[PDB]
Amino acid sequence: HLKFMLNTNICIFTIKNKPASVRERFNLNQGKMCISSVTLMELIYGAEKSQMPERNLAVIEGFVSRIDVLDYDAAAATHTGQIRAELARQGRPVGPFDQMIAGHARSRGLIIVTNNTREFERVGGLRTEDWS
Amino acid sequence: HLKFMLNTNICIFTIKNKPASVRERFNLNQGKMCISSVTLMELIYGAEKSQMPERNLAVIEGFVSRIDVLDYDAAAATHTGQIRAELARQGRPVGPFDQMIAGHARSRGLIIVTNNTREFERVGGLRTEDWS
Repeated sequence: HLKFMLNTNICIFTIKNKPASVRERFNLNQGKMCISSVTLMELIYGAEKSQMPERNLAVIEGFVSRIDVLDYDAAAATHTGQIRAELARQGRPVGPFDQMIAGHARSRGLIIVTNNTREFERVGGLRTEDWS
Repeated sequence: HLKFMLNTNICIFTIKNKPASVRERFNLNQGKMCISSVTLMELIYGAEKSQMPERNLAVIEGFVSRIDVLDYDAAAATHTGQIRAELARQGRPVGPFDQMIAGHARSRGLIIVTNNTREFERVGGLRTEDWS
């Protein structure tokens, strides 16, 4: 059963083993984690813009194979639109991909594991954890 | 068979009947059009931030019922990440949601329908049409 949606920075922390606590908690929870395809997009971008696209792509693919990738669907989109409207009324800036990922997790009742929790606590009805 | 992925502005032009030519070309192509769930997100945002959320939401739901909403999946994400790396190297910017729909359309072999092209004309291998 899926319990966590990992943000991009948490994925990178796991991959770099820094902070090590993140990777250790990732390993603890193998089988219960997913990422949004929005996060997959960010990871692919980091690899393809790097000096070693093929190598870094392989790193991402190996990481991703240990988790599920969830399609950003109509429900995800609908929550996201609602959240953006709510954040705007509140005067609370969240980055555009972060907003999508928040909507995606909320639409699935998942905990967002991210390290910029102050910015995600600005979203209503969302549970977050920092494993770092 | 799906042939077109519509951008947000084209959806709005259709709903508002302005320009009326856009709505007419839309009706013409019913059964052949879709939007990315990324575009659905923007439309829901548009409604929930308005002064009449429930009314505008139903307007969007009614519009959306006549087309397909495609989930932003791994393939869409992958094309998006690549396009961003490519556009970055060319050092010419596209908005974050625009990049996603461009990636989504490319992953599906769809024509992206828009009102002010040029911004999508720089994505390699992407076909565009202007219905304005």
